[PDB]
Amino acid sequence: SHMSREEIRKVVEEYIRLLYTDPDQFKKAARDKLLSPDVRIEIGNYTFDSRNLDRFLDAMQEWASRYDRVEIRKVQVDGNHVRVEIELESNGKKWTFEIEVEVRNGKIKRIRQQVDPEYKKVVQNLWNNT
Repeated sequence: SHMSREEIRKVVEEYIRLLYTDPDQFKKAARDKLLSPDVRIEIGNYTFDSRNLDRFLDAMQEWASRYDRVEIRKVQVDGNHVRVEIELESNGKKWTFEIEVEVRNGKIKRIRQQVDPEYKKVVQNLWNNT
């Protein structure tokens, strides 16, 4: 049973809400409900997995306060392959967080994000420090 665009949007919105309102629940839910034990998160050339998740999810909790507005701009489903684009804004600056996801057993098994050239050092530091 795969999910519709609307069902995916509802899940994404709830996790965003948790990130802002109860970040400790965000982290517990992300690791217990949302992400598969074997999850692989491929951010550019850098792979994050369960070994990284405690510190990776903490980093998301802190990064979230950087933005004034967060909105889902695109959800596209194709069987168990999902694409989500989220727009993040702060004072006229706009970032686009775009991810491709594979779902197994109702959980995320793979996440893939591309990274532009000026963000590689950020991701490398995260990989060496989660």
